[PDB]
Amino acid sequence: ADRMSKWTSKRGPRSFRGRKGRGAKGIGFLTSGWRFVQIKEMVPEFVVPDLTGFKLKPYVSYLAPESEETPLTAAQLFSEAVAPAIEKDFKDNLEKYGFEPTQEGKLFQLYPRNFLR
Amino acid sequence: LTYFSARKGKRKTVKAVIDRFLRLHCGLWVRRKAGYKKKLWKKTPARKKRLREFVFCNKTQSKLLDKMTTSFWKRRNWYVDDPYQKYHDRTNLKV
Amino acid sequence: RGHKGERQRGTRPRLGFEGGQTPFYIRIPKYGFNEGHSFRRQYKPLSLNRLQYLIDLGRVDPSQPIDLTQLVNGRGVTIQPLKRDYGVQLVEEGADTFTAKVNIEVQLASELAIAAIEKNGGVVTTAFYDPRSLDIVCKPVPFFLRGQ
Amino acid sequence: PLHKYPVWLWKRLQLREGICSRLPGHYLRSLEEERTPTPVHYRPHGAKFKINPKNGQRERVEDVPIPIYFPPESQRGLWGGEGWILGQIYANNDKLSKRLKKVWKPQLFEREFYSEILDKKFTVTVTMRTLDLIDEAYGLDFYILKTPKEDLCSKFGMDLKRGMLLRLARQDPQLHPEDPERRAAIYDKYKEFAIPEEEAEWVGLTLEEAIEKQRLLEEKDPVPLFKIYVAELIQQLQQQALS
Amino acid sequence: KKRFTPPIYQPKFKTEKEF
Amino acid sequence: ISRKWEKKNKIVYPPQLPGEPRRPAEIYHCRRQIKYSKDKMWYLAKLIRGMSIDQALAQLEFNDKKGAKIIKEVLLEAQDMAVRDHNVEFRSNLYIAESTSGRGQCLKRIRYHGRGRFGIMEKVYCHYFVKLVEGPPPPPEPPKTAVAHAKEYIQQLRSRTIVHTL
Amino acid sequence: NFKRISYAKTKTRAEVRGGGRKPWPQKGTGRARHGSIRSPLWRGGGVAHGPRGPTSYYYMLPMKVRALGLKVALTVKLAQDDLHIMDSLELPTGDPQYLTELAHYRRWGDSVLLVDLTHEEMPQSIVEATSRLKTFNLIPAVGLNVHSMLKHQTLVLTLPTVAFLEDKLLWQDSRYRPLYPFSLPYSDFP
Amino acid sequence: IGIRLTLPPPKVVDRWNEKRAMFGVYDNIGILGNFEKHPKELIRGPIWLRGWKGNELQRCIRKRKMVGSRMFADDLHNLNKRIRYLYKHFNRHGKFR
RNA sequence: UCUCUUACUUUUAACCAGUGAAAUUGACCUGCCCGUGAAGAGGCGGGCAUAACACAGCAAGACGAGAAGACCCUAUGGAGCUUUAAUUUAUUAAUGCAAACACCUGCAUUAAAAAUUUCGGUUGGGGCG
RNA sequence: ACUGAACUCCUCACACCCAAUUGGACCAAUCUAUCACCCUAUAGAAGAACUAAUGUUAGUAUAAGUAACAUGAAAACAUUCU
RNA sequence: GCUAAACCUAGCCCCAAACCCCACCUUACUACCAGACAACCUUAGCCAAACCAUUUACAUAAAGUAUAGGCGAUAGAAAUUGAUGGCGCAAUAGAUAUAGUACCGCAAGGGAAAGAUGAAAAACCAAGCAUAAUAUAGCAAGGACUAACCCCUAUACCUUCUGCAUAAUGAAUUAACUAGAAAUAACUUUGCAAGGAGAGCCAAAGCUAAGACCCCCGAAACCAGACGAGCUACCUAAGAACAGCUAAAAGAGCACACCCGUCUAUGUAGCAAAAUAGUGGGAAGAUUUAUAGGUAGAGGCGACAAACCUACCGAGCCUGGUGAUAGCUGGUUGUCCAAGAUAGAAUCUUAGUUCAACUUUAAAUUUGCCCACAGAACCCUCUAAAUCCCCUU
Ligand SMILES: Nc1nc2c(ncn2[C@@H]2O[C@H](COP(=O)(O)OP(=O)(O)OP(=O)(O)O)[C@@H](O)[C@H]2O)c(=O)[nH]1
Ligand SMILES: [Mg+2]
Ligand SMILES: [Mg+2]
Ligand SMILES: [Mg+2]
Ligand SMILES: [Mg+2]
Ligand SMILES: [Mg+2]
Ligand SMILES: [Mg+2]
Ligand SMILES: [Mg+2]
Ligand SMILES: [Mg+2]
Ligand SMILES: [Mg+2]
Ligand SMILES: [Mg+2]
Ligand SMILES: [Mg+2]
Ligand SMILES: [Mg+2]
Ligand SMILES: [Mg+2]
Ligand SMILES: [Mg+2]
Ligand SMILES: [Mg+2]
Ligand SMILES: [Mg+2]
Ligand SMILES: [Mg+2]
Ligand SMILES: [Mg+2]
Ligand SMILES: [Mg+2]
Ligand SMILES: [Mg+2]
Ligand SMILES: [Mg+2]
Ligand SMILES: [Mg+2]
Ligand SMILES: [Mg+2]
Ligand SMILES: [Mg+2]
Ligand SMILES: [Mg+2]
Ligand SMILES: [Mg+2]
Ligand SMILES: [Mg+2]
Ligand SMILES: [Mg+2]
Ligand SMILES: [Mg+2]
Ligand SMILES: [Mg+2]
Ligand SMILES: [Mg+2]
Ligand SMILES: [Mg+2]
Ligand SMILES: [Mg+2]
Ligand SMILES: [Mg+2]
Ligand SMILES: [Mg+2]
Ligand SMILES: [Mg+2]
Ligand SMILES: [Mg+2]
Ligand SMILES: [Mg+2]
Ligand SMILES: [Mg+2]
Ligand SMILES: [Mg+2]
Repeated sequence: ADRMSKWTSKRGPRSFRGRKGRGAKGIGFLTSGWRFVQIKEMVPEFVVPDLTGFKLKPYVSYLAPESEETPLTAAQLFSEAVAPAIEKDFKDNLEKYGFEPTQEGKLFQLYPRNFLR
Repeated sequence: LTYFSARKGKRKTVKAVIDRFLRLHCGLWVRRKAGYKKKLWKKTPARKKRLREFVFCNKTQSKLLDKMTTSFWKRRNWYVDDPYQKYHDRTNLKV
Repeated sequence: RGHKGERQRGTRPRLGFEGGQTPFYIRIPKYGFNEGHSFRRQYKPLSLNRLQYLIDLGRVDPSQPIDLTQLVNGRGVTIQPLKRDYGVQLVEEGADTFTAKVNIEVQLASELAIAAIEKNGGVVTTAFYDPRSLDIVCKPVPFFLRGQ
Repeated sequence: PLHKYPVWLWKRLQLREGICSRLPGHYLRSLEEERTPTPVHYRPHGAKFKINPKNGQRERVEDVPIPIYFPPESQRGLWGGEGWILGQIYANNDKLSKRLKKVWKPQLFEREFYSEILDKKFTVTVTMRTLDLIDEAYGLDFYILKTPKEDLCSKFGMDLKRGMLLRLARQDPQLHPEDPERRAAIYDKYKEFAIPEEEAEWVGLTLEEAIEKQRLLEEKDPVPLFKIYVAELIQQLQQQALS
Repeated sequence: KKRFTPPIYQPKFKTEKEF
Repeated sequence: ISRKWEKKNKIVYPPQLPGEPRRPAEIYHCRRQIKYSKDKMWYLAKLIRGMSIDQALAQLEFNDKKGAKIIKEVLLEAQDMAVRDHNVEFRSNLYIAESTSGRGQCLKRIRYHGRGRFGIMEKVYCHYFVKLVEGPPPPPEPPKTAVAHAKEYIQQLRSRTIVHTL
Repeated sequence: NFKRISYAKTKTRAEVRGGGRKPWPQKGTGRARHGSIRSPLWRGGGVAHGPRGPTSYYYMLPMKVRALGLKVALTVKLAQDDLHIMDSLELPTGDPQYLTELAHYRRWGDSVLLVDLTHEEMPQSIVEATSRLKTFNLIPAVGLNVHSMLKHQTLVLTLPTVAFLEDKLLWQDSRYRPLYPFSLPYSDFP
Repeated sequence: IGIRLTLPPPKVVDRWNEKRAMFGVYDNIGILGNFEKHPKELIRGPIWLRGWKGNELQRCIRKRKMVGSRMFADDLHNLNKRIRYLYKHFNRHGKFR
């Protein structure tokens, strides 16, 4: 009789409560006998770096100069990464400079994005 | 009748009045006597002569017909050869 | 508003209703009094009295041919082509006292009116005008503004 | 409040705005034009004026078309502008009697037709009116090509028209291969209906089909900005080198 | 015929009011 | 809502002349929004009306009604404030000149009846007001004696005039 | 009035939101009979006879009557000594103080309606002087009207405006009954 | 108690603002301007009642005829219902008949 | 059960304390008898009675509360049902004729099923006559 | 003989006692145009006037402080007992 | 002196102008598996015709004309012509809106209420009562009186009616809201005038403009489209329950649980919008019952009780047509004056209406009333009060 309350797994009979989740991403599948097979590759692996020797504390000294915000753009990235090589080889096949015709074949495909975060 | 038409908002005319009565511009309404074509074999010649006559109407009947017909039917009509042309105005009428 | 009944409730029967008795305007036999009324030609009367009055007041100039346009311009007659008017008819009224010599063109003319016009040395001709031409001649300026 | 435009102009405004704007001009004009269909279920008046016997006066007379309901099955066949008449009748043909809903349906026949241009046999549900029209046109191909959309009244008919017109425009060698003389004879016979292939492609397409066709025509995977910036930088360096 | 007029409940907000 | 009773304690009279009778002190106190019917409170107010502070407290201490305790607390507060702030020399030298109960702001509730029907309850609240006047309580109005009653009758007889004449 | 268009409207019981169902049955409840909660009797219900839509009060007096009214206004001003004829509205300066002082010296009213022949040719000095004033209003000859003449205590006219008004108002006398709207060409009407 | 206990804030009306000062100007535009413009052309308001007057039924009919196609759906439905009701009332109810 | 009712316990009840509705309500300073009258008076006429208020019972009256009487009549007000009431066969089922070469379509006829609508007035209340 | 009307006279003044219906003279308040400026005037308008519809909403009464409702006992408020 | 009173702006109305990260169709807001299934088809009815059955509306001018029409209620062209805010609302108003929220309903769906200080809060008035219960007698007042009462006079109001104090209706009371819309034709006042009017229209003093007359609430109903078989009727799938004793494979008996509801009492605004206590029928079956699904209103279902289909089924409920209609009932709000109660006829009509009669208003004119003789029938032997007519007055 309650329509304004959110539909959650805590409401409904046993089947409803078991079937509905809470947003947690799946980790594996179910086989005969309701046995859960967990796939390791489906478990997110936290790639935590080595923080030893790292000099960047969470906060920044207040005695730091203020600089204008310059959001990075495709043109700026091209100028700062590809333009020097293009100029050098023009003075002296874009794959050599860095262009990749297709995202297929890459572990990290930019579009459609196939990596987390 | 229809006092305000749904399409024009005007007053309408009851066409039965137009089909049955004649309005003289003076304000008189002329009519034919009822039953002037019915059972003439059993009616005496005097009765037939009375029925074959064109007849005026009461003041109240004239007012009713004026209400049921619009102003277009009360205009002055200069027909070519109107048999009722001479009857459209009153003469030597006191009050 | 009275007391109860239909009159106070504002629901009294239509006009012409006689309480169920066959109404007066329906028990009278239909007769063709107004059959073809919208197709009967109408001619505005123009008495010789009116014409002489106009000529005397100078609203109609007898030194030039007089026709429907001149009469309308002088305001001696009002033509309503939309109301089935087919023009102007000369009328014998005022024939005895009519003295102007004029060349007038009308649509209808009585024998006595023609006689008076001709006796006074004038000329009268009866000219037909179908409704479109009649409207144009009565009101030429609007027609000229139509651009046709 | 009040809409800026009358509601009945909203379809035209949508045509003017959006991908419908990018649709080709000839197709848009074909959609806009609304030539009245040939009378089928009513007898048209002989002239624009008639002397009414009641008062013996000349009165204007207009041909008011009878609304026709075309069931979806008709679009799969060739009904010669014929469809269901959904109306009412007076029992015993007297207005003082009861009024009853009446549906008049055409007599549909399954017939096989051969298209010379398409060189194919089509089995089509047809009406005797359509058969008479085909006989008058001297062939299914002639009937399809001559009949406009508003008289053909069949999506299948318009698709057949598009196919025939496309083959005529392309002079397709696929029409009777290994028989160039016969192919040329057919094309010459139906020469007068030839139109540019660009128009023939859009002939007989519904609004949604035209929208989909235009979307498929103008869908392009975005060009990587790498190429654009490389071209711009190369042009700039060329200008610097020249000057 | 049996005549029954169902009871009509007044809105709850009228009696739920608090200072 | 109105709160004039509280303000009544803020009136400051001009200094009295030496040849003027000493003005008895007046202390207005009240309690607002008592969970009690004003009709029931009226009986307690009438009971203690016109009595000395000590006698009113004595009666209220042994009356069983709930409002008795509330009125006793109000009277004790009135006595304390009269001594502290209104320059009343003696605690016992005060009498209840005015004591009334006023309607408070009530809440409406629903009472369920037998057949889907209902009634509108009222969570009744009442105010309570007291004026304490310094000095002994005024003597009760003695009943009029036969002598005074006959005197009034004779005065009525003497007041007679010849009505409706010159 | 003729310009008036009252934009007052009220929702009738048919236009008030809701009010479709019967609040309760005819009989057995012991309450008054009702057919909807939006009838005029109910709180929040419709308005039985309220203002309905934008209503126009437009009506035209005969142009002869309006011209006669203008004439009567002019005669009233002249007879009551509120009419002042001028050769021209040219001022020595555009200062509104000069105009106000001149009116006060000449004993004109607190409100002055100055009239010139045409809007375009009105002198710049008087334009500047009257643009900054509230009770001194400058209008073209075509803009003269009874309401403004009555509102303003004194009426100032120029000689060309006098001739213009005389011609326009006298034409209504001795004009025929129209054959068609005077905007259309006539033999002698500009 | 339906009477306010305090005087309402004073209402100051500028009798000589521009609107009041120039009110009525060009009302004689026709007679004083060779009848180039009719005074009704000075009326600013709804398109369907510019230089026109009528009862409620006539006004509703004119509104539907002139701007009915541009009206909102529910507003047009309300106008149709109002026209229906006004027709019934004016043609079937009243003291006089 | 009753002749024929009595005794007791509990609940209810009354009193004290807390909390606290409902229908109802023109205003009421709200008596009895007879007569009157819109044809059964607290209110009118003639008499009689008459300090003031509480509390507990009672049910003779306030034509008591309750449901705009379900009985009866009326309404050119409804609806349900039945027909051998009037009007129809739009719809199905058959046939016959066309159309096409059994089906489909059109036109008729017959049934089945239904659909719409009505059920006058006067009347010593209505009905019957 | 007298008493006895709103009949009549007397002094003064007079439009100032019939339902439905009809004619007329005024008019409260509101807004607008001009006035006015401790509450107004001349006009134009209109959601323009409520002792009554088992009227609607809200407040508070009457019935009524009435009908109804609630907490087994003692105690150290541990606990025990019925 | 308490309840309380007030308040001004939150907003809204009418016009003009202008065109407007992730999750989610599975049980929505659910990361992640073989589909195939796809939309189009006349509105009807209320209502009017006083029933109802054909029928009944959904710029200007021509014109409410031609035409249509149980030729009647009513419907109704075309040719042709030319085309910048508020004498709005201001918290019961204005949008329903502080919000489609709270709340109500299974669902469609229905649908509210209200807030007020100040520049800064970092500063006297409705009802109801109380003050202050009451004194013989009486529509609660009036005449009065020295005096409140005592004296004398006085049968609340509204509606309805022949007639109401009526023991006929409504009303506890205060506040707020709550109900006469308009054409024809006339009348009054202007303007112009044989012409008037800002095309059209009218005109034998007319034309143009203005002023001034036409209510509110209420049905059972009808139709269209949605929503409903979590209750109940029946059914489908796959489940569960039935102690003990007698008998023996039983629509068997006694009897629990369980189902039902025979009779009594209580209750009747109740504990309950159908209950409680006792009593009683069945209780291994045509039983009872949990879960999910199905049949939907021109219908379903029915061991027919016109049963049941979400508490009110002779046919559900919601929304819409819809402000349905009602000759019927009720209501219809400032002051004052004046005139004002009249025969009948017709009518599916006698609860109404139209015409007469009466009545009202304005205008023109001259006779109006009362009434002297004379006069108005025989049938019929006699045979009334009178009447009609009617100069004078
Ligand atoms: N009648 C009316 N005029 C409006 C309305 N809204 C705006 N106006 C007028 O629009 C004009 C300009 O309005 P402003 O707000 O001053 O300017 P703006 O924003 O450029 O105006 P718009 O282009 O109309 O949006 C003024 O004359 C306003 O009175 C409206 O709703 N009705
Ligand atoms: Mg009444
Ligand atoms: Mg009556
Ligand atoms: Mg319950
Ligand atoms: Mg209470
Ligand atoms: Mg509605
Ligand atoms: Mg209703
Ligand atoms: Mg509202
Ligand atoms: Mg108690
Ligand atoms: Mg008696
Ligand atoms: Mg008692
Ligand atoms: Mg009794
Ligand atoms: Mg009773
Ligand atoms: Mg009854
Ligand atoms: Mg009936
Ligand atoms: Mg006397
Ligand atoms: Mg005034
Ligand atoms: Mg009002
Ligand atoms: Mg009131
Ligand atoms: Mg009331
Ligand atoms: Mg109480
Ligand atoms: Mg009691
Ligand atoms: Mg008790
Ligand atoms: Mg009917
Ligand atoms: Mg009726
Ligand atoms: Mg046209
Ligand atoms: Mg509101
Ligand atoms: Mg008070
Ligand atoms: Mg009584
Ligand atoms: Mg009574
Ligand atoms: Mg009664
Ligand atoms: Mg009562
Ligand atoms: Mg089920
Ligand atoms: Mg067993
Ligand atoms: Mg058994
Ligand atoms: Mg049976
Ligand atoms: Mg039965
Ligand atoms: Mg139900
Ligand atoms: Mg009604
Ligand atoms: Mg009188
Ligand atoms: Mg009859």
